[PDB]
Amino acid sequence: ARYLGPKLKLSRREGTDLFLKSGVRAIDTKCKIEQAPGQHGARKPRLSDYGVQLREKQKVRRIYGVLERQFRNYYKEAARLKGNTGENLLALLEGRLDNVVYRMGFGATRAEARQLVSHKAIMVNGRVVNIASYQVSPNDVVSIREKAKKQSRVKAALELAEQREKPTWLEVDAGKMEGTFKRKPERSDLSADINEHLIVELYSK
Amino acid sequence: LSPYLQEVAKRRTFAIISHPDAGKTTITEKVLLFGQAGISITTSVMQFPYHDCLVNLLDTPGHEDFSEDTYRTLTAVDCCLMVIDAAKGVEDRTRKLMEVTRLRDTPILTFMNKLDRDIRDPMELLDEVENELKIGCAPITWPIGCGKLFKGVYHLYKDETYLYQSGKGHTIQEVRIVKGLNNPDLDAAVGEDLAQQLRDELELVKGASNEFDKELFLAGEITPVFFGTALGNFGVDHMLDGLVEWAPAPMPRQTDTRTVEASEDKFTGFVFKIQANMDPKHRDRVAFMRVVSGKYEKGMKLRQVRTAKDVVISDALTFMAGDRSHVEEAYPGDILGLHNHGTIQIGDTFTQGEMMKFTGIPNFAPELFRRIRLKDPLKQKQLLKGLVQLSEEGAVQVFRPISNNDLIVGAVGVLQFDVVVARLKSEYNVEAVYESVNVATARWVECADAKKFEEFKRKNESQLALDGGDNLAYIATSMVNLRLAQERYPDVQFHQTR
Amino acid sequence: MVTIRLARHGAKKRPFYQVVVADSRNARNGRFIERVGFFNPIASEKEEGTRLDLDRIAHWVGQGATISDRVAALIKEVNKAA
Amino acid sequence: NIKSAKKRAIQSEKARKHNASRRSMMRTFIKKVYAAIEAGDKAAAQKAFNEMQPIVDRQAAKGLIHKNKAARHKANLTAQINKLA
RNA sequence: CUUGCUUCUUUGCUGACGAGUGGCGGACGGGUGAGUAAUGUCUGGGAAACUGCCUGAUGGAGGGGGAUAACUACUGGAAACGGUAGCUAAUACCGCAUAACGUCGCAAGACCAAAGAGGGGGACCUUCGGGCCUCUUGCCAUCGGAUGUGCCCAGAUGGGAUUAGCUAGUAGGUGGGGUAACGGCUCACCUAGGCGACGAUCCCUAGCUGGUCUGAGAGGAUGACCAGCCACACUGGAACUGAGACACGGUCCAGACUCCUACGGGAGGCAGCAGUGGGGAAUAUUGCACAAUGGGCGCAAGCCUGAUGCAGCCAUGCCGCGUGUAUGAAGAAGGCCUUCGGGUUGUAAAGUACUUUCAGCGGGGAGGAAGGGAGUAAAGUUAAUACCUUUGCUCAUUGACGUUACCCGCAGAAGAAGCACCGGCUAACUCCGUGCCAGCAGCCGCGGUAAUACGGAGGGUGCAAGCGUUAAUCGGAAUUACUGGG
Ligand SMILES: Nc1nc2c(ncn2[C@@H]2O[C@H](COP(=O)(O)OP(=O)(O)CP(=O)(O)O)[C@@H](O)[C@H]2O)c(=O)[nH]1
Repeated sequence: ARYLGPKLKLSRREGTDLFLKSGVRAIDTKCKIEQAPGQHGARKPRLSDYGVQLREKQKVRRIYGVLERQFRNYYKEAARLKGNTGENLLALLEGRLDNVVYRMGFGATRAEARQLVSHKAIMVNGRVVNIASYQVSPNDVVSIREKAKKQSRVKAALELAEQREKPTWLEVDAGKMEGTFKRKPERSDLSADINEHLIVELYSK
Repeated sequence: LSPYLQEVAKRRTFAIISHPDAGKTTITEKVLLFGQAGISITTSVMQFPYHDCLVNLLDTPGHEDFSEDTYRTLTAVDCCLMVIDAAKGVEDRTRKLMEVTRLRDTPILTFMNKLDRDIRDPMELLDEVENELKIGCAPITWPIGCGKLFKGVYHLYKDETYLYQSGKGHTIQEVRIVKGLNNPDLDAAVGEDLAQQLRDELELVKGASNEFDKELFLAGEITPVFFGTALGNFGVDHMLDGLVEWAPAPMPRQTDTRTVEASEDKFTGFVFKIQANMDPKHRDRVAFMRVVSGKYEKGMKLRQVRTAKDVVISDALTFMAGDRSHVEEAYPGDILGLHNHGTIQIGDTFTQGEMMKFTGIPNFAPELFRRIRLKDPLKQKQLLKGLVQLSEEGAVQVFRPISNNDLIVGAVGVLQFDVVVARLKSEYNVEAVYESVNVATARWVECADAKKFEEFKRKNESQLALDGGDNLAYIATSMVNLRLAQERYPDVQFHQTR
Repeated sequence: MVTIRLARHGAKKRPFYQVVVADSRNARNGRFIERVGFFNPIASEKEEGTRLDLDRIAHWVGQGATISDRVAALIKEVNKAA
Repeated sequence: NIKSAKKRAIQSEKARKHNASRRSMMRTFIKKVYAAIEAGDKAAAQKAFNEMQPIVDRQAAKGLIHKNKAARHKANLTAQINKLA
């Protein structure tokens, strides 16, 4: 299910920083970004409409770590909701439990947050959840159980949380590692760069 | 004085081993008369509707290429019936059967057959037995003269003189009884000089032999003989009293811990053969069992020890006069037949929680004959199933090379006409006429442990072949390749599986 | 003969009984006249464990429906003074 | 078929004479009244109707006749015997 | 003889019960769509109806008789399977008295039924079998209610005109018989009508529907699994019991097939659950138990249930997780390309620091379970503190799944990643070996010696325990156009 491979080659393949190598260290410049996705990355592609749609889809997916069948299920769930599909799809992507653990700073990267969810450490509302695809309901409280609390891996990776934007729709305690979930995020708050319109155009045909 | 052990004592075992062309089938068909119930490719079990006791039989093919079955079914049978012909004499067959039977010290009653044909002098035959077997004997009777003149039986320890009538092979008839030994009317009815020669030979028996024993009969040091023919319906009629009076209770058998007696529980019915069954609608493969320890229950749940599983088996077929009878329970000391589908191999032990094994499986190494080439190549699935169905047996093991053609038939014997005749059944329709292709020596079975056989597969992946039961030994071509396999060092706990 | 009985719906290892009025010659999941209430045996303490409309049940008692043992136990569970 | 519940076969054999024999004698009495319809004697028709009425009402009571067949017999046969009389 | 520690012949006397008669169930549950183009199904109505078991109301439950199985004795047959001579019981069978709003008749009038068992006991009477007193249960007749079933009408439910006239009990009427009942349902007589271009008769195909897939919608195919109806149980036909079958595990006959035999004669129908053969490209285990529901019988305790609740196999389909994470340039080794400067594989790997999801093992541990049994306090009933119904209350308890779900602990990143594609459609590049040979391909198509198209290597892309191919339906196809063409 998981990719577990060259997580920084994907950032060169899409060109933008996918935050798969976020880590303790800052922006690396150790892989020759934007100019070498692979062996023949010096070529300039024709880059058509289906091309930019597929690149946008794979970009958003390798940001969020969702497979294709699962993301198609998220699109089918976002299609039946109210409002517009593009906001609802990104709200369902943000409603994943491992994404909430990543936004809290409980882990440097997203794979570390998914591993922390998977290893019986992340507990919401007093009930431990192992599946990273847990749809986080509004007005919940997420924390770490006492038998898995602060074995240093949450600790230094929390310092990365002092360098992030620290968004509005969730609050962390940072004294006992007890987060608090709140209302759903607005479209004009999450990362300001990704395009939902190409994903809607790809999954509409 | 419970009747349970009193009818355990009424259960006796006599399988029947002999020469080729000796008369197994005739004497079994005529013992079926005595209880009111190529050559030799079958095994038959007869429980009996007998009056006094209930003494089981178990037939086996007697040859050198055959009788691979009897190495593990003489372990089931406490006693031993030898049948030796006078024209055959003491041959390498009897030496092989005595090398089998001396390992467990079985009580042996011998029976000289073929009294209608020519038989040599009795003292010469007994001296040949006592010389080429190095085991003495105690004769009781001797019939009349030579050739076709054998028309009587003269007991010594019973003092009974019976006469013979010819042509009684179809119906059971009774001949009148003469009690006296020095009766001149017997000399007039039989012949004076022949009876005087018989009395002189009985005096030579009394002056040149020993008497019967009971504690030495258990080990089998002095084996008694019995005479008479299998066709005249006369000589085997006296066998039943000896079968009742001489054979003891069935002995305990050795396990890894100790011997399990016939008064205990936790049924020790392990499977001996997986014999080539005839298939009307189902297979069942066979289940011959050692149920000597423990009285049957209709709703008993057996325990597979080697896989450690609780298996509910309520249906058990009994071999009443050869026909597979209805669902019946009995008294311990019998041999069953169950309904298995490719689950139980040879020698799979059974208890009710005693997780130990026996010391059996006397099976040997095969000699790989030629091939399967699939003549009339349509519908290959009958041999891809039905001979792999026969691959679980000790005689037949079908081997599969990787290239999906040229499947190897593995026989321990030489005569593979058994499988060729067995290819003419309801689910068997391929001929496969044989030729000469050389495969040298038995595919010595060995499978390595983990983290070691992966590179063994990856180095010579074109030099493997699937086996009966999903095994991969090396490949059988020569002794030099087996030396390279020994040089390859497959360090593993060794399992023979043969 | 009409009767009020359970129907055993649900998933594997997840029972969910349907108390329902049906003829005795019908199947368990078969034909029924009308459904009334439900029962969930795995409905340990939460917002809802058992609904049971006693008006239609009393109407079928007035017609002659034979009450089974589990339905009578649910009647003794939905008590008039408790 | 080999079945423990084969008793309902031969018991129905035990029925198929006796009950039917009653049906037999019943219909003969009915046919007797038709003889009176072919006779023209209204007194003999009334006597035959009074003879057949209690046995056909008894066979309507014993489950053989379903109490509307015998009522139809009484109806149309009474109509015939008072149309003749 | 340890005169009580056991053996022994009689004894239904108790708990219970093989076989037999009888009552109920077997017409439900389970399986298949062979036949059927309307005698089937769906939608909407209707009267000329039935209805055991469920339940309401009103009365009776009074009085008698004769057989039979089982059994006794003999006998034919190996068995299967009976015969002869006798005996008996019932809630089995059949009469007799009576009977009403029941049946017939305009009325007068006539006719129709049964069966008793089990628990406990005060007085009286006991030939001491018991009558009697009470409770529970069962039976008969009628009127109802519900359920289910029988019957009729309208509409709707494929193709073919290379299917154009069909029908003679046919269409209608009168009268007789028959069904719980109208009804040519069935017979006697009379007329020539009835259907049909709005597709009558004939051929092929097809179970029908709620629904499923696709499609914005209209439509097209399908209806296998869930559920309702219909038809069927080797094929055809026919009847009996029973309220309900013109009958899967009931009967007979005609035909085919299999098996036993002592050869005189019999037994059988897996389109039930498992399982076997043949066919196919294709589909499983000759498993556990009534622990829960439901069905059958019993007042109850108890018995059966291959329906069901499950267990085993198959990536067959869906869903979720893991096969590590952070750091880590000498930008190591090997492979590939090159202009031989170097680049790619590549933060990938090695090293270091942590973690153990899921599997392995060892320990705790719910819920699916309501009940039922013994007993106590007792409200009703009655003469009764006795029997029986019901409610609290005390105790031993009822699990195949099941070494359960779930939780805790131990060892070690430790056991767990493949498949297609890379000329355009359509997401992604080079080198080498042949050279219209070998080969790929869904269409246009490449390969004729410098192939982004064959094979191999490197690399990338896409999907993920699945990936490609093949097969069917729909969309794109406004290329079946009523929406929406000429
Ligand atoms: N006249 C006569 N012939 C006999 C007698 N016993 C055996 N035979 C003959 O010897 C031969 C043996 O036949 P068979 O019974 O098949 O031998 P077998 O012992 O079964 C063979 P195997 O040991 O392999 O099982 C036959 O030809 C048979 O007629 C006997 O007592 N009398």
